[PDB]
Amino acid sequence: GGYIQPFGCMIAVDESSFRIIGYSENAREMLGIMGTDVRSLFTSSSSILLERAFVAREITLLNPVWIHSKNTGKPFYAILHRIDVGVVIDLEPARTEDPALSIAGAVQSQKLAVRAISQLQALPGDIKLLCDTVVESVRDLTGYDRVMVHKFHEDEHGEVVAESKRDDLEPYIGLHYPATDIPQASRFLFKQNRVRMIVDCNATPVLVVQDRLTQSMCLVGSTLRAPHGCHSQYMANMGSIASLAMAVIINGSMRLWGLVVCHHTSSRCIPFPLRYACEFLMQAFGLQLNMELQLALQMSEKRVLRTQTLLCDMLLRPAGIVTQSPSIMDLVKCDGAAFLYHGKYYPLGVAPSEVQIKDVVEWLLANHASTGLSTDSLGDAGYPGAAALGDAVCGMAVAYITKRDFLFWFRSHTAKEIKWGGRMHPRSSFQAFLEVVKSRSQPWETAEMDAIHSLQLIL
Amino acid sequence: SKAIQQYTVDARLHAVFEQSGESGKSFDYSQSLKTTSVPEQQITAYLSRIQRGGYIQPFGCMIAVDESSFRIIGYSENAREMLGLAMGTDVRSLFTSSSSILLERAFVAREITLLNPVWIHSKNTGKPFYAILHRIDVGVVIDLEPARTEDPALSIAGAVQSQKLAVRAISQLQALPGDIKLLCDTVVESVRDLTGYDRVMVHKFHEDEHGEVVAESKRDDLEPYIGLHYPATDIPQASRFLFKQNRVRMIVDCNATPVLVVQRLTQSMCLVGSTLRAPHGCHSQYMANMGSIASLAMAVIINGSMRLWGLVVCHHTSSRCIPFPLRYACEFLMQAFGLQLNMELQLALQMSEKRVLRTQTLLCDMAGIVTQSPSIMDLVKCDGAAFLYKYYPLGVAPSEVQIKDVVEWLLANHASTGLSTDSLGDAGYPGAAALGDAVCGMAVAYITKRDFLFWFRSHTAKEIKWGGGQRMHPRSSFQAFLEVVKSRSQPWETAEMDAIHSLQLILR
Amino acid sequence: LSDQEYMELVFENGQILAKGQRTKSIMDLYEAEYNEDFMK
Ligand SMILES: *C(C)[C@H]1/C(=C/c2[nH]c(/C=C3N=C(/C=C4\NC(=O)C(C=C)=C4C)C(C)=C\3CCC(=O)O)c(CCC(=O)O)c2C)NC(=O)[C@@H]1C
Ligand SMILES: *[C@H](C)[C@H]1/C(=C/c2[nH]c(/C=C3N=C(/C=C4\NC(=O)C(C=C)=C4C)C(C)=C\3CCC(=O)O)c(CCC(=O)O)c2C)NC(=O)[C@@H]1C
Repeated sequence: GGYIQPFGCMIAVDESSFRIIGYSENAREMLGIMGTDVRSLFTSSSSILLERAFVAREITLLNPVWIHSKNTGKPFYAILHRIDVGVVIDLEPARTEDPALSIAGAVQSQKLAVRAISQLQALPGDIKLLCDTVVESVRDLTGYDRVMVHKFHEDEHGEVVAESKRDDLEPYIGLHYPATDIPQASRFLFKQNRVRMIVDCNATPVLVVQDRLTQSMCLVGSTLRAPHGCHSQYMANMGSIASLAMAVIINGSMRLWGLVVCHHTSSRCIPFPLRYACEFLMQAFGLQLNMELQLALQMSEKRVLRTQTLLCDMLLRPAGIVTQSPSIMDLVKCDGAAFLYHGKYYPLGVAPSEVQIKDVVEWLLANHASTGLSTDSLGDAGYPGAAALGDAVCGMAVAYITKRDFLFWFRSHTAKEIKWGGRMHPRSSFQAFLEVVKSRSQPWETAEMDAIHSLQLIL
Repeated sequence: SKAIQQYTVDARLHAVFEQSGESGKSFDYSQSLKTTSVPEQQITAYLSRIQRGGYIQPFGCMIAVDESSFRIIGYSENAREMLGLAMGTDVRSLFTSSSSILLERAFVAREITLLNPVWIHSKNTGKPFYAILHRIDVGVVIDLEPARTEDPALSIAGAVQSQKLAVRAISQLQALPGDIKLLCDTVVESVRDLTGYDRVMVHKFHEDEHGEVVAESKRDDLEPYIGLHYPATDIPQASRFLFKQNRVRMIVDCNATPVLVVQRLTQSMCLVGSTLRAPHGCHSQYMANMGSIASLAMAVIINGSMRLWGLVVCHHTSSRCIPFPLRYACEFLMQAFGLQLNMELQLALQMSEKRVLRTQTLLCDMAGIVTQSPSIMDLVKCDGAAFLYKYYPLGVAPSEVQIKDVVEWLLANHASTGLSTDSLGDAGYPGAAALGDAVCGMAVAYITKRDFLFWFRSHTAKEIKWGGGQRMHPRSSFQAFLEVVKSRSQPWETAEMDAIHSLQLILR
Repeated sequence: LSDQEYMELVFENGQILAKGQRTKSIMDLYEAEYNEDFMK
């Protein structure tokens, strides 16, 4: 069996007969204590609560169960989930032994969530402000030494887009890392239980003993699951001894937009009420973020349509499209652009020389002789050159207008706009990412190709 | 604005109701609305009565404590009854040691309290209470709402189940097709399942501040209300203001006997921060007439600086008192609904702008603006339109002679680059009667000394349908509303006038 | 985060107006207040 973090216990019992299938090694010590009835290890009301949880059609509705051990009477929070052959309960000790304080905390787990979400309501089309507000709220609730918002990109590589740290620590905003740092399995696991918590990396994992059993049960859904070899040492290097990642889920069938990752320089365990306050705040944050993304898409469509209308007005009033304040560099987020017309070359911004464009159009007529390619790396696309262009002109989007008249949008390598100052470690990840996109521009988004095609089809 | 003017009307109606009660007579809703400046004393008295009152609902205790030495400075008459006590004694002696200490901690904290509400136990009986504290300009108010004598695990389980049901409702909300009506229906069903009330409705406040029932979920025995429009005065502005602070308003039993609040002090205590605040007499009469014995209302606040877009109203045909955690869950679900609704409204505005832009372009390309598919009537929401050069009728429009007379009146009294009226009679057109209610509202755009663009719209009730007045009852409210809008059409929005003037400029 | 403060409508002058009545983190507040020493 796998391993679990030593701050909690796990007991796996048969769904029907309520007998022990398996258990973590430390369970017997933590409870004050194979194949035996589980209900004899707790008080009676606890046993009826457990039976109600088991019989429930959707066990998730009764997850955080308040239970008392029969041998000590101390309270535990149980969380239940059905693996494929039974049920598993993760037991975390509760700090408060007072029923009054317990009820007060359970109620203010909701009160704090509502209070925090009120601030999100207060904000007036600005994802940056939203992310900073969320980070500040989460740092106030949790008290971690660092909180950041990682956004995942179309290429599945992440960027730290917001942060809130101590004064003594170093900033990470603007840091990019390759997608391989977060395995795809974990990204899948974040559409499952949406909160990962690591209390202390430098902690001996505890073995899960299983009974005469078939293929070992999967702990992929448990919350006490120990961290893996990569990430434990990666964190030890990074200088973070505790962590708490919370998924940001939006619509897209649901998709993962990013994470809210918190780091602490020492072992830390957040109480349940604040944990659930954070969970509810995350739900609200994802909702608002999804709506913001939709509205941003609509506004971008509006802007592109107006730009295209002006360009059409001029184009019907040839070359003048590339001579006025509005120009072909306004449809797309491009470092440069160019227009070939009757053999005349009209470059704007970072564009290659005339002979270079003649060579590239000859190459196009040789290999892609069509309507127009679009690549984030000219050298990789099959262009024999791309060394004379250095890092100034890397990605190209082409639109064929005639047999000799063409439109080009040029984009420089994806390190020009990346600004961050400064073994498994963030610096190594940044250098690896820079190697990955070497001479590679940003992807030409689908909407941008739609705009280019709209301009093309009307000329 | 009309919202600020409505305070005088509220004061007048409140005075009329008080007079009718004094004389022992009935309250004549129809004539009260028909016949209704005001001295500052009357408005001050109205606001003090609503917000100072003196009575609470008899489903809990209220105690006011002075922050110094914890001395009582006022309490409801039933406080002793539940706490199985005199003005100027120690509140900490009523409860047990642990509860007293937790209350001291709730007192000490500043700018935020994590012991609020507090689970306390009375000294003499051990009865569990939820103590809810807040600050008033003379001390603190403690609302004691009784609790159920169950094991702590069961209270925690109830709170957990309420939380999870709210979470499921929000998950269903987010995972919806891109339609405000579907959102309203979904939230109506979710809230009805969560709470357990016999009826749930969504009220939308219009530009005139008058309400409307846009969604509803009821048991099959009750009469439906979806589709009803009632005048703005049914909800006084003081309550709407209070709704942006107390997002959840609960009335347990409209037929219960209010309890007097016993109270050095110069003025009556303020109860706007208390949930035990009993309702006014005439809303209790309204509820009795409707047949609703309980009620629960939740505010739909959207960012517009927060606006009250509307309300979600729950009704039960008998007394009903839900616990506090379920009220928290309802508030959370309402916050999610408000966020979604705000963003839906913004998206709808953007789509409307897009559609109007496409229509304007098509019209500019190609009087062809009438004798073609995307004609002028598509520019704005109207029941008809016309272009006067010769006259080109289209849709519900006045005859050539009627429009000729309208133009003569426009020249006589306005000479002006545009008109936007929702009632020709209110404007003062002599021939409005000859148009009946087909042509009530008119928008006119000037093209030149002789060319005009007309957009005609008919009376509001044309698009208002519901299955149904001296007594205060929903039928009386609907009849009064229909009385208000007689020769008046729907109001021309700002966006519609922007589009009208855009086309005017482009044509000229 | 902070506690809710309530505002009372008044009719002052010739206008209606609403008249009114931290360094530690929420975790530190929770630890400070939900503490069980006072029960020996
Ligand atoms: C191992 C050779 C590879 C790898 C594996 C790996 N990664 C995760 C999950 C995470 N790693 C993250 C990455 C970062 N954390 C940071 O602080 C920064 C930058 C400042 C980076 C780049 C993130 C995000 C996570 C979240 C997981 C979490 O628990 O918080 C895992 C999951 C293991 C587990 O026990 O859950 C694994 C095995 N990471 C590498 O660097 C290389 C490529
Ligand atoms: C009394 C003389 C005047 C008045 C006062 C009044 N109105 C309210 C609040 C509400 N009235 C509502 C009206 C309706 N409720 C319904 O279900 C329907 C059905 C279509 C109608 C027309 C609504 C809604 C409310 C809010 C509900 C809530 O829970 O508050 C109040 C509020 C008092 C309070 O204590 O909350 C008062 C004092 N109503 C009149 O008609 C006259 C003019």
